[PDB]
Amino acid sequence: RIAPFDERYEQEASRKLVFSELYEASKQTANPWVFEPEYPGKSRIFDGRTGDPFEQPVIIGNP
Amino acid sequence: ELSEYEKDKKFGRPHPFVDPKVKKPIEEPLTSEELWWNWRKPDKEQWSRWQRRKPDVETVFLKAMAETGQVKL
Amino acid sequence: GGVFTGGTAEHVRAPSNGKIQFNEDLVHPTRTRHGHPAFLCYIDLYVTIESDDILHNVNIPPKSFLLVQNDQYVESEQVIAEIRAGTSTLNFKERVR
Amino acid sequence: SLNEGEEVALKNPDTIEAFKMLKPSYRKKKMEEMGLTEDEYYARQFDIKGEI
Amino acid sequence: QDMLIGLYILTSGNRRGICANRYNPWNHKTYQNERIDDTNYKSMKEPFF
Amino acid sequence: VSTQGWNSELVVDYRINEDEFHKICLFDCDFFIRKPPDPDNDVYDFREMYVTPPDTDVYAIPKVLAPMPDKYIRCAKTDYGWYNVTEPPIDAPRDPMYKSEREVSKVFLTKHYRNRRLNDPEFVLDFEEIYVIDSRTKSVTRARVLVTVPEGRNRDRKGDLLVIRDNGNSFKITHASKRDDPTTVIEREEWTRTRQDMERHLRKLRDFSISNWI
Amino acid sequence: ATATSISLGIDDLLTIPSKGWLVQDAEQQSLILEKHHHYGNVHAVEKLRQSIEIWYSTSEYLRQEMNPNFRMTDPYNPVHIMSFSGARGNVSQVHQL
Repeated sequence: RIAPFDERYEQEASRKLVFSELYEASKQTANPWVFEPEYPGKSRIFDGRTGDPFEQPVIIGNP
Repeated sequence: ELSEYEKDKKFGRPHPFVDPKVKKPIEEPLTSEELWWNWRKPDKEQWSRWQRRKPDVETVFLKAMAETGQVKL
Repeated sequence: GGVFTGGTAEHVRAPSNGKIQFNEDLVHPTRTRHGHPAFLCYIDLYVTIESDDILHNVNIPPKSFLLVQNDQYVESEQVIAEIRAGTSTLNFKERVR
Repeated sequence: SLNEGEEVALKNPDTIEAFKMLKPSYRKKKMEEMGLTEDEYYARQFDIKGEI
Repeated sequence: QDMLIGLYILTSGNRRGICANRYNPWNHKTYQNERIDDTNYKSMKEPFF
Repeated sequence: VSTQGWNSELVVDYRINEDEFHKICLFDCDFFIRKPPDPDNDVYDFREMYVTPPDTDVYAIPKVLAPMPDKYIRCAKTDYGWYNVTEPPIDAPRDPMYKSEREVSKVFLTKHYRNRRLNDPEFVLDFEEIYVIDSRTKSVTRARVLVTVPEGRNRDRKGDLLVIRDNGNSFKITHASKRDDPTTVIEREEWTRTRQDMERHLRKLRDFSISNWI
Repeated sequence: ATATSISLGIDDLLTIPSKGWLVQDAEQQSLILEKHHHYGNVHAVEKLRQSIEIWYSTSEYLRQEMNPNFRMTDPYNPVHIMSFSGARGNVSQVHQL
C-alpha cells in the first residue's frame, strides 16, 4: 500500500523498492528468472506453439 | 619497435585513452580570485540532489569482472 | 501540452577540458542580458584551448558574446561564447511588466 | 553599466574601470601604483562624498 | 507501427565494427604461421550459400 | 608527339584513324595508344598517345608524369570501377527501378614477364612495371610497387600476390600463401574506422582523460 | 516483430550519461545568481531572463544528444527502435521519459 510521490525520501526510490522486492522474491523462493541481474524486471519467456524463446527479454508482471 | 604500449590501440587491449608518456599537467590557470563572480565555486560545497553517482547496472558488471582479470580499469 | 515548438539561440561549448587562451585586446567589454560580464568581438577571433595533447581551435564569428576570460580553465561541455544576438529567441518585440 | 543599454559595447570612461576592477589583482595594481599600502585602500571608500 | 518494427528488425544487418570483435583484426597472429601453407585450416569465415 | 611531358595536353587538329589504335574507354576521358599488328592484340607501342573527352573527335596528347617504354611491351589491361546503382524516377508502368553503369577511373597496365605469350605454359605477370591511366586528371604514371617478400630480387615469379589499396595509390607484392581472406579485409577497415568514431564520440565526456578499454 | 519481440522495462529508459553534470552545473548558476540577486548585483528581469535560459538550453542540449547517445552505445534499445524506426513515439515524446 504505497503512497504516491515516494521520490521525496530518496532519488529513484520506486526503482529501489521494486528491484529490492524482486530480488527478495527471487531469493526466498529459488526462481532466478524473477530478477535477472542483466536486465532487471525482464525475463526471457518461451513460445506456446513452438517451444522457442522469444529473442529478447520481455517484461512480465501481475497487474 | 612500437612504443611501450606495444600499440595496445593496434591490438585492442585495455589502455588509457590519453598517452601516459606526455601527460603534461596544467599551466596554473586563473584561480578563484581572478575569476568573475559567475564562475567562482563559492568555497563551500553546496548540497545537490545530483551529488551521488547513479547506481546503474553496467557499473556493477565492470567492477565485477575487473577483479577476475577480464577488465583493466 | 505546455511545451511547444518555437525558436532557440546558438551556443558554443568547449571541445574538452583545457585552458582558454586568446588576445583580450581585440574584444570590447560588455554586460550580458543575464547580468554577467562578457566580451563582444566584432571580428573573427581564434580562441585556443590547450587540451594537454590537443590544441582545439574554436571559431568565433563576429557579433559574439565571449563569456570567458584569458587563461581560464573550462570543463568539457559548458557554454563559453554566444554566437549571435540574444533576446527571448523569437521574431518580434512585445512589452510585459 | 546599466545606463548604456541592454547588451552594448562599453566605451564610457569610469565604466571600463568598474569592469576592469572586478579582478582583485587589478585592484592590487591600482592601489600599489597609488601607494597607501594595504589596510588603507580599504578605509578610503568610507569617506564622505559631496560638499566636504 | 507493428509491421514497421518487424520490417526494421528484419532489415537491421549485423554488427559492423567494434561491436562484433573485441580485439582488432590486424593483430598479426593466428596465421597458422610457418614456412609452408600446410597447417591447420579451419577458416570459419562465413557461410557460402 | 614523343613520350615527353610535362603537364600540357597539347591539342591536335588532325584526325587520326583509330582502327590501328587501342580503344581505352574511361569515365571523363578516352586514352589512345597505338596497336602494332599482332595475332591476339597484345602489344602497346606507347610513343604517341592521344586523350579525348568521352566519344569525341577532338584529339590531344595526354600528360606524361613518368618515363614510358620505347619498345613493344606485351601487357594486360585492368580497370577500377564502382558500378553506380542510383535509382531513377518512375514515369510510366514497367519503368526500370534501378540504374547501373561502370565508372572506370584507373586503368593499370601490367607488363608480361619478358613479354611471353598468352597460351604458353610459362604465363607470369611482371608486376614490377605497372602504368596508371587516371581519369579525373588525364595523365599516365608508372606505379611504385613494393615487394616485402624476403627473397627480394631473386625469387620465383610463379605467384607473388599483388595488393592494391586506397584510390589506386598503394602497391605491394606479397607471397601468394599469405593472401588475406575476403572477410578479414572488410572487418579490418570496419574495426579501424569505427574505433575512431567511438573515440571521437567519447572525447567530449569529462572523464575521457581518465579512462580505458578499447 | 514477434519472434524477435520487444518490451519496455525500467532500465531501457536510458538517460544520457552527461545529465549528472549538466543539471548539477545548471543548479550552481541558479544558486549563485539567486544569491547575488539578494546582494543587488542584478535586477529582477535579469534573474527572470536567466532561469528561463539555462533550463531551456540544457533541456534542448540533452534532446539533441539523445540519438547520438542511443545510436552509438545502445543501437537496439527498445525505446530507440520504437521511435527511430518511425513506428510510434516522437523524439520529443521520448525526451519526456
